[PDB]
Amino acid sequence: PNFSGNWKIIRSENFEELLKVLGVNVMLAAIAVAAASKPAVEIKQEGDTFYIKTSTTVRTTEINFKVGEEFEEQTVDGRPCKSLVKWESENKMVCEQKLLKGEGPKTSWTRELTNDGELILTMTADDVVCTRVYVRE
Amino acid sequence: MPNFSGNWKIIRSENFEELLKVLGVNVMLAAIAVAAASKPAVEIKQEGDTFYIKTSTTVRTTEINFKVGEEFEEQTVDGRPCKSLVKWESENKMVCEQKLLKGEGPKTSWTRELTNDGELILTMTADDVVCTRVYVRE
Amino acid sequence: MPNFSGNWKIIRSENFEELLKVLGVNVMLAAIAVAAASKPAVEIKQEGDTFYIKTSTTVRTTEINFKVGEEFEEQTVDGRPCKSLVKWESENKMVCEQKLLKGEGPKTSWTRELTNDGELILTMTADDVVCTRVYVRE
Amino acid sequence: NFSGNWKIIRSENFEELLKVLGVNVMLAAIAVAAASKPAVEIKQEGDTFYIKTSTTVRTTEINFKVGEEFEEQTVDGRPCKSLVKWESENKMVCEQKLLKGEGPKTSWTRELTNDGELILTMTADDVVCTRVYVRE
Ligand code: NA
Ligand code: NA
Ligand code: NA
Ligand code: NA
Repeated sequence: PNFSGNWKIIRSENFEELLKVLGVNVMLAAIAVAAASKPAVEIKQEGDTFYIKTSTTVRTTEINFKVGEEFEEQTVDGRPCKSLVKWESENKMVCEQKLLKGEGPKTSWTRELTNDGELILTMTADDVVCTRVYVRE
Repeated sequence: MPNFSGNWKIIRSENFEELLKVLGVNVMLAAIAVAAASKPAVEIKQEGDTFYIKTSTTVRTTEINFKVGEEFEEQTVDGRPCKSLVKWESENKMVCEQKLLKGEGPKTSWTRELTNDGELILTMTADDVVCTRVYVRE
Repeated sequence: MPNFSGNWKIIRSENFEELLKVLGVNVMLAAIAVAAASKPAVEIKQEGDTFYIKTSTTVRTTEINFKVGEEFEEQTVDGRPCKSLVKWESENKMVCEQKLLKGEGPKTSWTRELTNDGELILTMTADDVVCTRVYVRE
Repeated sequence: NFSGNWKIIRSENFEELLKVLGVNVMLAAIAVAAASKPAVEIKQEGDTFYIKTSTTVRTTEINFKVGEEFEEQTVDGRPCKSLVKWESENKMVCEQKLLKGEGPKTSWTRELTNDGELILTMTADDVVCTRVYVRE
């Protein structure tokens, strides 16, 4: 007998530890919120300081930042990043993100208040854009 | 007549997140992130038949509490709400039968045993299939 | 009496993949990899009421076929096996009702429409909630 | 002013973003590796191997010769170059190098035991998962 055969599994040991090292848990958690949940958003703007609370069935996310001051958040796929928001125009902010660890597409986001009373969030990865459009409750 | 034949390229995809949320895909993904993809650490406080279990992972800390012999609500490993009832099988082993609050699925259960060697054994069952987790005290 | 109290550290986790398979978690993850997380390209061949639809993504190429007015088996958008029946709503629009082969869930359906502007519109519904995808020819 | 309670009306093209991010690759790979019970067919012809891993969601086929670089995927679906060597008469070891990007150092081993078992190990940065098989 050599390796040739039809093999059936009797034991699978410690896969959760391997998935944890690979960051799969962080990706799953993040996509559960971002891709698979309908969000509701609460913003408190005090000058150029922002509180943004994103509520979903599975997670409530709160970020706090001041325009022009570096802060930490997660990318849309859950990776920790340093973020810096700047005004692009009077009604549009742009956030550049840098990964704390590893490599990946260049990610960013924008938030704009439109003339039609809408809030527009864009999220970019290497020039591919996702758009979310919100109206006041 | 209209001919759907072609090589089609996508220009827009709208509101998929709403569809996945009605389908419960968010709840399942979140639950699998914790159960399948995270190394857990477990804190138990037992006072007689009353249990507090805190399960810590990178992505979630879960706290449950129950009394042996009293129905309570928890979630299945895939995140479905269930009614649970724990009974002693023996002095050192508790068994939990689960019933879904909504819908149908595999029969699920769990057991927790404290061995004579001071190991904690969790089993989780779905129909014919059993998963085992073994823990030691820090 | 046995005391389960402690700070427990995991040493072994055995056979979780079996449990996830019985729970259908694999089928959900595979389906969401394609539907939620991939940009699709779609090839259609229509021969009267018979359709061949090939969906190409980074992770999978899928082929389905059906005949309008004949019950067939496919998967829901979240991967659950279903019985499907497509009917013409108009010359330009087909509508598909789905029924799960096992278990319960939101009522799912899809429609495919060819517009006068040469667009293909896919809608997917679950209970009150609609996702729309729009395609043009290459 | 951005202050308010905002309700979503449209979410557009998230699938395109997730595809750029490789989330599809990771989901597909874990559907097979973590969430499926595998069945494995091996054909060993000299030191040439065909390994077919069958699951509910995917059948995967690799072909390699011991000592010759080939391409496969890591456990989380990333394309890699692989090289298998004999560590011992009954145990092969495979080192992997990502084609693109950065990640944990990954490897796998396959062993035939004297008790008739097949043992697969898969490692990422010194964290090991083990699969044990017997002949059908
Ligand atoms: Na100002
Ligand atoms: Na486009
Ligand atoms: Na389509
Ligand atoms: Na989408």
